[PDB]
Amino acid sequence: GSTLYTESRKLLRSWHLPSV
Repeated sequence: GSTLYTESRKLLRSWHLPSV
């Protein structure tokens, strides 16, 4: 669910730290 999906995106996108 987006609600939780979006939150996860923030966390996930957090790791992606290195956009390299």
